[PDB]
Amino acid sequence: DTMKVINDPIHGHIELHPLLVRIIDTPQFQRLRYIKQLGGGYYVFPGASHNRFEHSLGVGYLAGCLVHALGEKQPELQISERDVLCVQIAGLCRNLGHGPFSHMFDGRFIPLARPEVKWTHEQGSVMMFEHLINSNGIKPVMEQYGLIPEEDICFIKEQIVGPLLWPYKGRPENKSFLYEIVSNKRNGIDVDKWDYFARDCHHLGIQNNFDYKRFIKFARVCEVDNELRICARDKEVGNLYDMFHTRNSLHRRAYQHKVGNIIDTMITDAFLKADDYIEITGAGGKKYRISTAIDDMEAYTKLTDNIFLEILYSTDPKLKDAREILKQIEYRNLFKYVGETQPTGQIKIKREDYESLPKEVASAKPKVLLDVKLKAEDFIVDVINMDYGMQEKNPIDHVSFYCKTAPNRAIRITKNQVSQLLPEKFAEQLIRVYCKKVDRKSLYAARQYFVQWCADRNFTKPQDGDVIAPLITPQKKEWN
Amino acid sequence: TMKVINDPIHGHIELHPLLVRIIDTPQFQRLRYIKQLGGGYYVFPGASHNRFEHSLGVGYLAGCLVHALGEKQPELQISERDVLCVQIAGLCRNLGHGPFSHMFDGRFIPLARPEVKWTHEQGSVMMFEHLINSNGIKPVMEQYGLIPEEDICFIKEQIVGPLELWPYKGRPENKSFLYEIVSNKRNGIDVDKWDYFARDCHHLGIQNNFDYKRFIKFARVCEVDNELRICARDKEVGNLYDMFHTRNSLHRRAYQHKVGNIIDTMITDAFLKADDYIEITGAGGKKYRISTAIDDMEAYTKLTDNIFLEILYSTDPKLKDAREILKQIEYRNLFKYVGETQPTGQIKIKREDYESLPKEVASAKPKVLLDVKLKAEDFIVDVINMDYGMQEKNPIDHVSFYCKTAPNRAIRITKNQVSQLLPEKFAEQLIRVYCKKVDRKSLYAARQYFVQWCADRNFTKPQDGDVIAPLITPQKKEWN
Amino acid sequence: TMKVINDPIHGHIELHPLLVRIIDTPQFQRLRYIKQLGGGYYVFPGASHNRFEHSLGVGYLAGCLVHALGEKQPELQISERDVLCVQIAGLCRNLGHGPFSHMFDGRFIPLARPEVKWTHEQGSVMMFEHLINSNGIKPVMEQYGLIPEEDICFIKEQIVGPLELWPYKGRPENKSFLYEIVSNKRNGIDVDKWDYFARDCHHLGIQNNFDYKRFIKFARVCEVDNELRICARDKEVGNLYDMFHTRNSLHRRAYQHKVGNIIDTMITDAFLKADDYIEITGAGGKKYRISTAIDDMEAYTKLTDNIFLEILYSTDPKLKDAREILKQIEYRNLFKYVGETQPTGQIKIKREDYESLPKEVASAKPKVLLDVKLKAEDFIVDVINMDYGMQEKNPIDHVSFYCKTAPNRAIRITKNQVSQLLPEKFAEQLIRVYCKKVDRKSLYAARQYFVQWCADRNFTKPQDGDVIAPLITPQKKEWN
Amino acid sequence: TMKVINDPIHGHIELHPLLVRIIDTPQFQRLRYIKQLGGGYYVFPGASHNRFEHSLGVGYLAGCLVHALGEKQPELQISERDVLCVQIAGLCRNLGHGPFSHMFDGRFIPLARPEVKWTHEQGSVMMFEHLINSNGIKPVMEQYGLIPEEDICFIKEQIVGPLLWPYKGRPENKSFLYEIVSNKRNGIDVDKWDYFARDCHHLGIQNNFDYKRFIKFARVCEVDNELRICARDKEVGNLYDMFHTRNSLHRRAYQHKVGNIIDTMITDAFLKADDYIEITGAGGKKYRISTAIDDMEAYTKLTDNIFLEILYSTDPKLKDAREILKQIEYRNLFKYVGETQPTGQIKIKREDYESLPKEVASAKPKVLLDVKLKAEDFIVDVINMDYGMQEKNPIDHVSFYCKTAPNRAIRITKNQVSQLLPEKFAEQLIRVYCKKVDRKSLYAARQYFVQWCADRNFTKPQDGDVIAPLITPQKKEWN
Ligand SMILES: Nc1ncnc2c1ncn2[C@H]1C[C@H](O)[C@@H](COP(=O)(O)OP(=O)(O)OP(=O)(O)O)O1
Ligand SMILES: Nc1ncnc2c1ncn2[C@H]1C[C@H](O)[C@@H](COP(=O)(O)OP(=O)(O)OP(=O)(O)O)O1
Ligand SMILES: Nc1ncnc2c1ncn2[C@H]1C[C@H](O)[C@@H](COP(=O)(O)OP(=O)(O)OP(=O)(O)O)O1
Ligand SMILES: Nc1ncnc2c1ncn2[C@H]1C[C@H](O)[C@@H](COP(=O)(O)OP(=O)(O)OP(=O)(O)O)O1
Ligand SMILES: [Mg+2]
Ligand SMILES: [Mg+2]
Ligand SMILES: [Mg+2]
Ligand SMILES: [Mg+2]
Ligand SMILES: [Mg+2]
Ligand SMILES: [Mg+2]
Ligand SMILES: [Mg+2]
Ligand SMILES: [Mg+2]
Repeated sequence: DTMKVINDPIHGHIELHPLLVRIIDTPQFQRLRYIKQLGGGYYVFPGASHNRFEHSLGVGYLAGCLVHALGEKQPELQISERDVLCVQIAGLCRNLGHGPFSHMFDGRFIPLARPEVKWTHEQGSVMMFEHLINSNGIKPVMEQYGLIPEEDICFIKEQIVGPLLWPYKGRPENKSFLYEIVSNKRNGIDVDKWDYFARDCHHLGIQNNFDYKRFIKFARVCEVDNELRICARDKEVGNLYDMFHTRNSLHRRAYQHKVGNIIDTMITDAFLKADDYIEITGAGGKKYRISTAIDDMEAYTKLTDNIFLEILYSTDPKLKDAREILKQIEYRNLFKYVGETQPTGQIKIKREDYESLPKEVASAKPKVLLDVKLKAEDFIVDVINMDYGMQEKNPIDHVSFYCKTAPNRAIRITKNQVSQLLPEKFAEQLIRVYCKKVDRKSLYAARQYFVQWCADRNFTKPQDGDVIAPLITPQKKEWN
Repeated sequence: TMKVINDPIHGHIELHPLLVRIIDTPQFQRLRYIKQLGGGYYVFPGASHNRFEHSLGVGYLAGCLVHALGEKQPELQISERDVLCVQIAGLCRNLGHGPFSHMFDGRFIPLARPEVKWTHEQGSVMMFEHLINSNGIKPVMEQYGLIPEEDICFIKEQIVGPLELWPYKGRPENKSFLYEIVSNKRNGIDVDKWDYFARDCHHLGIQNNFDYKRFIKFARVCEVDNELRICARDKEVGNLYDMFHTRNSLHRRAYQHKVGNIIDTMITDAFLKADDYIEITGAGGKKYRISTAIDDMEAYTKLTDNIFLEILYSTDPKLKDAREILKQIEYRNLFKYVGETQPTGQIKIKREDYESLPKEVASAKPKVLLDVKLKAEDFIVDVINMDYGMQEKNPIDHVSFYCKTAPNRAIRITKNQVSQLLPEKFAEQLIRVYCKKVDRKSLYAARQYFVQWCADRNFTKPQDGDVIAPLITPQKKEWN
Repeated sequence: TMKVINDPIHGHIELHPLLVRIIDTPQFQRLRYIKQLGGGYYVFPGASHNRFEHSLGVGYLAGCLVHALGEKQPELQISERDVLCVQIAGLCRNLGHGPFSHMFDGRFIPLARPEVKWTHEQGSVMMFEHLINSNGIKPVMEQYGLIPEEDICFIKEQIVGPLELWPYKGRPENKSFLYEIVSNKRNGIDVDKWDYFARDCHHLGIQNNFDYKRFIKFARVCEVDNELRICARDKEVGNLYDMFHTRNSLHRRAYQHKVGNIIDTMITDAFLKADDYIEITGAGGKKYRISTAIDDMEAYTKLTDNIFLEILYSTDPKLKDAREILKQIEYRNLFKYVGETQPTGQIKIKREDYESLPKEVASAKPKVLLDVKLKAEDFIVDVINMDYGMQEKNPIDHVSFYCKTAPNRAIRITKNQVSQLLPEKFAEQLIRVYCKKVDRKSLYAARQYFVQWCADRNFTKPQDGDVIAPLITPQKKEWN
Repeated sequence: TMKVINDPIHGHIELHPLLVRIIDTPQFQRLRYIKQLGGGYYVFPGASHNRFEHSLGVGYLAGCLVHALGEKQPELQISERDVLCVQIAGLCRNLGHGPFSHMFDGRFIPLARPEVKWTHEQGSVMMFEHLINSNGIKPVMEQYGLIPEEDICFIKEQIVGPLLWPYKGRPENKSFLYEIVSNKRNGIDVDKWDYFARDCHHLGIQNNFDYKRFIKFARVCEVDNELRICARDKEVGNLYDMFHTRNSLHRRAYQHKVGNIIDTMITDAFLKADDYIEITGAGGKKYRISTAIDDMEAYTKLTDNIFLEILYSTDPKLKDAREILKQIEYRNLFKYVGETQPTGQIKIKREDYESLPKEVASAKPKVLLDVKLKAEDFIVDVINMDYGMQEKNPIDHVSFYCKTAPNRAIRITKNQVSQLLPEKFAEQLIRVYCKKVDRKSLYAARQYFVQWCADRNFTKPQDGDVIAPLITPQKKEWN
């Protein structure tokens, strides 16, 4: 019981308080070693071997950096050792709830497998955190270091999932600023983003444009509407627009890579086919399924990327169909990308419409001679919502700033006070279409249906529309 | 045969012996004493880099791209001759730069020689001709299979464009693509940008988002309007918008830094006050001034950053006024920043309005108690044009693309086929105002004149407007 | 045809379609599930990288070196065929690694199957043959002008050396230089090292000063003894001694980290306790154990790090003992490090005496009051051989060099032609001792036994000797 | 209060307003015009960096180390006052460097003013006193709680050493503070750490040494009744590695054969100019390049600018100096012949340097020579390579602690670490150059040189057998 040191390639030598080490050295936390950060992105970017474990250490470290820096600069905030430790634990623990292949699991699998339940990694982290604390005798160790478990566990959980009028019980409103560090529900400017920017870039072979250390140096707490909040320096506003630009760039190049996504979808399909057969032991020896392991934390503890290899290496003929899809991934016999488009005008596609979309593509009537005829089931249509983290809103409208001539006066800055070269909108949708039949003739046909469907619905012209469907794109005067 | 040089940006670069002969002349070696970023070194202490090393990198990258095109498409008939002419142009396109780079071609020469129409481009061509004739390079070109008459023309055209329908004499339309490498007048996507992105970032301590090696891998030559041009791969379009975003971002953080610009302005003032008295010896022992050194290339060869120190260290009382300004830079008693604004609507401020602007700030009538009155000589107004390299135009409208299914077929891609989160405009103006009088009470007045002038002219609200002038900002209804 | 891959170490790497076909097989894709550094990930959290991405890098760098030699020396007659077989050997020399890489050939197989001698080199050859036969690669080789019979032999010889005076049948002596690229049996200077230096360091958070791109630039083929060999430039000799210094440094800081090794040892113990019960299905349905999967390549294909989690997640009481050891790794209840020593003088410690060493440490008779007496099986004693890759020999004595005045003339350089600051010896042994009993009193005893044992055997004084055993170290005159 | 500066090596550094006042002076700003690596820029084009930014980094890292020690061990009672004095020493210990850094006090001043002993450290002290007196810094020091009598003394002692317990600035219970900026006990200081990282960044060679790890592990313990900085025991390998890397950087970059010859050519030009250039000092007096060190107002104006004052001049009195500088621009350099070392314990002394070109021209190689060379055509450069403490092992002068008892200092010896370490910590390199550059002269030069190595029992040059096949068979060891 003194400070352990860990060497991390992103942050250097990180110091961990022994309470943190006790939390880290549990089956619940160490599980994160076996969950890839970027899921199926490893199958496109071979550097992306990193797991949630190391990401969590970095978020914990950075949470500590920010809280320590605010305390040194402004002792009048009364930040205690207790606060520091509570913010670091929340930083460490806000990835506990991720499942096999990270966003594959909460984004694709659980929505199809358990459409009735409303599941997020955030709730999962909270439940997994409760399990971690109770199973490993952490409450007495918290007490030992001057934490008060009733108040402080509440504080930690609220930092992860939000409130369970001043809505929080873990801290009063004079400590309001502390809720902005780990998971910032006001504007999304938090230390979780900063670690993944730096870490994902290191591994992906794409370079990070955002300087989080500069941001920490310029950060200050100021009063805004009778709450103490974190404020940025006025002239740093362009770097914040840039922060969100970079997040969107990373989603475009890497996290929504067309093949990475289809790999995630194939794994999802294999897990759906395996769900009847794979049994995971939870508490009291109760058996759970890949889809039901989220209902018992002892079972969820054992639910990791290992599932993929259990399926791949099985010999049970009940798992043949799941196994074959995973085998298609090994041979690179993947579902084929047909193309990408977007909606035009006001037109937004609704979450209830998603399931009907493969039918709409197979129903198009392209005027081209076709060998094969494809049906609904041969098409995947993937609808991706790209934004600045606040649906249609500009997150910088929800940031408070200060000027050097009056460092304790909060101000607001509007988009027109910064630049005319910024985005005029902050959300859009991407529609990717894939074909499950992979031969040259199926692929040719799939492209004709696709381009015709874009034309019927007045979506944007695919970039290669004139090459893949030269017979189709001249019908459309809106495209020349 | 080949020399090897170690560059921290590019690694071990190979140089042909003809390039070595060009490099080892006084005309090229001059570039060692010209800082890339001028007054930026006085704000970013890592920015010690000079034009010399940037030039080596531009030459190297020019060679990389031309070699890559030839290896992949032998049918283009790219010869060793072509390769060497492209590298020579890349090496020598910075020969024309003057003391503190953009300070000289951007502030000093406009103010000292408004009647001449001078660019660093024209200077590079003149300095290249002088380099060749002064050092016996034509026989060395012949040695390695160049034809000086054709090839010198080709090199100059790559630097400055046509010297005068196919407008170029150095190479025919079937080598059109060679003119897009070093200095791309079609859309500004060239190897010169790529080197300064990477090099400036290494030195500034800001990180580069753009990957030029990826670009080179995906580049191809295709037919467009009876010309063989360089085409990018369709789905690389996003990286191209990102390239220009990064150029703009670097101008905002570093190259147009408010203090870096004012330091450039103070140095320009000192150079104007010294221009009568400093002598630079050129051809046949005739003497030139800082402002006339551009008329003789032997004199220009000796016109470097050293001028700054020749003035600072002088004891001549005729240079007292010039020397005092440089002394104020060393003590950091600089002209003081008042604020930044932008125009609204269709209003674009022209080059011939610039002189009248300090006049208009002085003539504002702010209704407050002012303990002083300042006049127009006390104000600097700096007008900065920020764009994507093509005035109001979208340079990606001037890029040709190819699709994977037909790599020989060129296509175009529109802004709406890419994303709705892109800029709606591609040009804007920033206005910065500084005060030459620095005392407590002058600055308070200066702020009031400024904010009132912004309100008078319907310019945007300064970001700190409400703090620097609490009494001036309610009188303007267009600000809420 | 040409596929592009983005690797954080090398950038954008181009793969020929034959290489893609080899890569897209279960035998190659298996390498995604084998950590490069094994248990080093449990100490250095950035070391999540797997053998797969290392393999791509070795293949890429093999191509770099063979291409650079062809461009510079056309007279060598290096064919497209040769380039491909060198790249293939580079890609496939990691196929034979097993779970946790060096844990498996270095600790597990020796203890489980002591009679047979197995290496990852032999494994790669066997797994490569299996890859080719299982996936129809011989016809695809013919398609791109390889001659399967000759070229498969060439590839295998590059990986394991001669198969059975010029000993190679895959290529004649006029192409001997091709055997020094992937796996250099003469001196160990090869591209495999170059990739792992750069890659391991990226992930570990330790920086390496070896420049392989410089080495490749200076490399030439010359005649030595009726054989064409690769020669280095004379003045690059210092960088080669530095290369081996860096390898030794990496073994000291990371690859032989005292805790990383003990975690490797605990995993080995868990695998031995599980070996009777875990079953892997091989050819025609025959069943193998972890220890015997090396006898059938269909079984070996499915032998990866996943074995760790099958054991950890099991509920069978037959696996209780194996599972409990892995559980102790999760809770960080590791066998505890006691200290490090080395032999004095001539004293080598033999392959046979390893088993006796735990017995010896429990036999020492420290004159100290001890609350407990430890037995032999409570001690682990680890002997590490640290060298420059050729046991007692100086590998630079086996490097050929060339000089600037006569680039065709190979020469030798001796240690005294370089520096007096170099190592006088090139091999040494480290001895680490660990205690399986971890409470305060057993540990305190373990330190007395160990320090007394070091004194007994005239080994070096542990660095902490005077602190951990103050009553013991005055009995030895030589320690002062 | 605090200014922020962005440095590509250390990131965003915070500077106290007293440090800003010291920085914003002609004496400090002068460092912008002095290249860190002098003539190394003429070989490594990324090495454009100046002494200015290095100084900022040293000041920053001095602050890092002193702060880390204060946080971890409050009982040491390190004050805001101490921190500020350590940072000032760090910022100011490069003030005394002259044009082209080590060219000036390593080659020019020894040849131009052999009668005197001048070091960069002495210059730093003098330039610091000048900076303080000329810019009203004493009242500003007092404003921030410093006491100039003690504190100016403390700062100077940190830079040059002391001017029984030999220091007046601070007592023995703050002994450890003298180990931060310029460590005279073993050379493990923050000045090294900044130049490792910064030089590597610019040179395009990668840094092997982790200073942040060292700082996290460092502790203050009692050693012989002083409180000293101690390293953690098992990090001793990283310390041997630190000095190995310093040696590596000297071999690849700082003693590069062409960089040194360019330094030597610039020195020759500065000698040929020394009678004719005026530098105006205090009172109006005129000083020379060689005498500017005697007046700090004059030295303030002595920078790399001198190189271009010479190159651009038209005075016929500067013709000889100017022509040498011109030959550097055209790359018509003195040419490298070869490298050798002494043997046994031949140790070549500074008193014998002048004799060496004469010895090479006197060698009588048994070979037919179309041309003959004499002393004036040869340059002989002798480089002392060591671990910073001539013959000694600096790690024998480092104190360590163990994890089991962190307050207990101990010693560690070379055999407690590794058998693979250097078994000698100093050596000499001898490089020979020829001033005449045509094909026949170079052929001659190589015969003289190889014969000279043979005559003196120096090591066989690496290329000996190619450049001189007729000379190497005579010698008995070399075959
Ligand atoms: N020489 C080194 N350079 C860089 N990182 C290192 C080095 N040695 C170890 N590390 C890494 C591995 C870990 O992530 C981290 C801490 O390791 P280390 O100090 O070896 O701790 P430890 O817990 O094994 O030792 P102890 O408990 O004896 O202090 O630093
Ligand atoms: N060991 C090294 N590692 C990295 N860079 C180096 C090293 N040695 C020198 N350099 C740099 C300095 C130059 O930019 C470039 C060429 O240096 P070098 O190869 O020493 O050429 P040189 O011209 O002095 O030798 P020569 O003419 O004998 O071939 O590499
Ligand atoms: N914008 C980008 N910047 C950097 N790396 C990228 C980017 N996009 C993709 N990558 C990486 C992922 C892969 O490892 C490699 C090749 O990806 P990419 O060009 O997307 O191939 P792809 O196979 O999906 O396209 P296609 O088959 O359509 O040519 O580059
Ligand atoms: N956006 C940025 N990213 C990285 N570095 C920056 C950026 N902007 C400025 N820098 C550099 C330049 C300087 O080294 C340092 C401080 O610059 P900056 O904060 O602009 O200071 P300033 O002194 O001009 O502002 P002020 O006095 O208004 O606080 O950071
Ligand atoms: Mg430990
Ligand atoms: Mg978030
Ligand atoms: Mg050379
Ligand atoms: Mg341009
Ligand atoms: Mg593809
Ligand atoms: Mg090997
Ligand atoms: Mg400022
Ligand atoms: Mg020193």
